[PDB]
Amino acid sequence: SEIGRLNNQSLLWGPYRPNIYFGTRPRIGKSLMTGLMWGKIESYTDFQHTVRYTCEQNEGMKGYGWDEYDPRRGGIQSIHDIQNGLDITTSFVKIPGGAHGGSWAARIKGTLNDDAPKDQKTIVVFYVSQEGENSELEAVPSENEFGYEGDVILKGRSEALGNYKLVVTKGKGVIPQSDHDLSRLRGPGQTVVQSLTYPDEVLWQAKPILFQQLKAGIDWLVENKYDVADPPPPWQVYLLANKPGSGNVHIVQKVFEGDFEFDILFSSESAGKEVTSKDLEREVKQATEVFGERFARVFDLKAPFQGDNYKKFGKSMFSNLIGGIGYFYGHSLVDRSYAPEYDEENEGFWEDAAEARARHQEALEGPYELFTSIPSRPFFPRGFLWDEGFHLLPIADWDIDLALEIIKSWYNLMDEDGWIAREQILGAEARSKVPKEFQTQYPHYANPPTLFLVLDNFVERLRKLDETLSTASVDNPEVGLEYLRRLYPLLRRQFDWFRKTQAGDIKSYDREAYSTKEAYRWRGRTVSHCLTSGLDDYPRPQPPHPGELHVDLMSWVGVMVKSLISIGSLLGATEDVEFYTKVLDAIEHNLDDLHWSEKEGCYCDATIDEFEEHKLVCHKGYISLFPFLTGLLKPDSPKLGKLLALIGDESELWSPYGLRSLSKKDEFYGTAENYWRSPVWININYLAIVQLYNIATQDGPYKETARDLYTRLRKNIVETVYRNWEETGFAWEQYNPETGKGQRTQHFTGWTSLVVKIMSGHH
Ligand SMILES: OC[C@@H]1[C@@H](O)[C@H](O)[C@@H](O)CN1CCCCCCNc1cc(-c2cccnn2)cc(C2CC2)c1
Repeated sequence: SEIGRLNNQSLLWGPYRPNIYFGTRPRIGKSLMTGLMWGKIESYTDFQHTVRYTCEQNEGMKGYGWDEYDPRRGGIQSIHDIQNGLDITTSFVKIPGGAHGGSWAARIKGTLNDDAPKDQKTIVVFYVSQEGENSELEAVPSENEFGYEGDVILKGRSEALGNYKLVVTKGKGVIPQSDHDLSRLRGPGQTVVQSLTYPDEVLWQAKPILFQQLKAGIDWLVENKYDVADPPPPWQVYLLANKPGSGNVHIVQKVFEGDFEFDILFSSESAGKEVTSKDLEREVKQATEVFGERFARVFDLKAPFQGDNYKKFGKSMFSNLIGGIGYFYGHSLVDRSYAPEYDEENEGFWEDAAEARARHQEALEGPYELFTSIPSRPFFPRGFLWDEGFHLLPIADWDIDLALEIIKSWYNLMDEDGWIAREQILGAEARSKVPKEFQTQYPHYANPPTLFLVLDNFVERLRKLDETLSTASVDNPEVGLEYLRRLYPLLRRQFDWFRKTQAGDIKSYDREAYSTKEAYRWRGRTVSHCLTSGLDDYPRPQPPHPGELHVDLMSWVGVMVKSLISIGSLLGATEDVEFYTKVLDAIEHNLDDLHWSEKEGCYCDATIDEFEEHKLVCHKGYISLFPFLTGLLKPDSPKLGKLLALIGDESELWSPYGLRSLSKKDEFYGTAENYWRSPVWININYLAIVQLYNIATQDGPYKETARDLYTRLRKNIVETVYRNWEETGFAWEQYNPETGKGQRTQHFTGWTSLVVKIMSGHH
């Protein structure tokens, strides 16, 4: 409880809006939020096209991301904007104190690059909103006639934050001056503030709100006879009339000519004295020092990646992953019809389920909150369930208490049945980035339970103030156990939910196997896809069939039982632990009985024939390796040995750039959208690397084969992601096994960041 409050207080504030370039919000649904906008202005019509706010990635943006980051302390982001001729730095720092989650400060620095006109005009906006019924926020008016010569102070209060002040400092840089007539009514040019109110639920719509203000300014020009015969300069046409006051929205606008910088200082009143700029500079310097010392300990890169080039790389991949952390809040779109069509018990079920979907019974429910890292700032900045399992593996190394918060956050979404939606789209802001057709979540749709892998890591660590807090759940064995005590029932709920909702059919067919009980089938497959497995278009039995069994799914259930054995034990859930043991033992047998192909030398999914018999359907690739990847096979297993041969075999899976998702010998290799049908994916390569190492560091017949494969695969995977990063500045979603090129999505940090841990080794 004491550790709990110290964690809460520690993690409350951050730049938890990874969907925008730079903004802040605390981990409270309805509260104070800030966000940055900037754009060059060269004409009367360009600013609407140049202005930056929500993250994107196109030819106008060289790249962006976190150089250093730690959600407890803060960090530094670099933004390389080609369109706007600007290299921007955003430094953010947290200053503990008081009773309301502390203070914070940020510095916004813009440096024109060599290509930009030295006299560029850049509009900068700091947009501040506050949601809540009994809360207040007011801009203190300036002394000067038409705007502010120096600092802008907002005073506010709420129940969550108590009293606070938020200051936007004068900053440094040339502020352009207009000789136009308009300057008699609008000033020659200066910082301005508009203070406004809108219904709370739209405050997130910062760009439209700003533009509506800009447009009203222009309408006033037109009305008041400022015209094309003699027009004010663009930057002055686009500078709002100063109108500070009280409201739930405050727009702070500046125009700078040339290079600029300014500070934002949030001062919690319950803390000591207020935050100054000199405080900002010191806390930033200190944060870097600490970041440096922790990285070197937690991620000590081993040969042959000990060099500085690899260090910078690891720092980038890590900082982007942990820097993705957001806080999301709002309603989600869910079909709670539980239409019987979703049971998928008939042949041709996909058409039935489509019919049900076409009823559109989904409705908004919640609100929910989620504190999570994310795969992709520009393209999908939101929680994905099996992704988060991988994200937290390096995060847990860094700060186990952080990882546990995020696990806890995820589990608090689970409904009464044991279901967590695979994709968390929370609130109208998150929804804006997502077509309607893809918002709806389905209570029968699972996703791999990869969060158990993180739990497994914590368990091993448990058995063997920002520095202290990071590791309080391991350094106090009782803290750890209580966490496990409270989560355990939800883990069990999820286990049972898998076995209720994703059950395969043994008893109803000509099917023999050691267990009558253990068989699984992912719900939600279409003719070409199986989105729930995580391996979108990996080839599965055709056509899809209520008789299908999926070897990956059963392996995940294996992962789950094993975790439950260890957690069950620690809590002395004797009766539970006996039941799990029997489940484990049956999965071990049934994987062989239902999924092993002796003819093919690997595991395979299964269906039933035109003639009602169990047929194996083998497509050599990631799926085929699943019992090995999930840690389920004995190190002396002949089956394992056969998979090692498949893994190392260049004509099948082994490319110079890592393991191919699908074999070059498979008929579906490089077909269709070719998503999981040949490319190299880091998440699955990471599981391979870890399992190879496990076998390499243990007595057995495959020790030396495993050592060789581990050595090379680690090399191949790290070097592929490193070369791509070096060339392009990006982590990529997947890598081309023929060319080694990164392809699909950039800014995928994202499980590609697992490469930090691969380099650091010592599993
Ligand atoms: O990592 C999560 C999952 C994993 O769980 C799965 O295992 C894995 O199979 C797929 N990934 C990703 C699945 C995300 C589906 C939604 C993406 N929609 C989207 C794509 C792009 C885009 C632009 C350019 C190039 N390509 N794409 C742009 C937008 C826009 C805001 C405008 C949205």
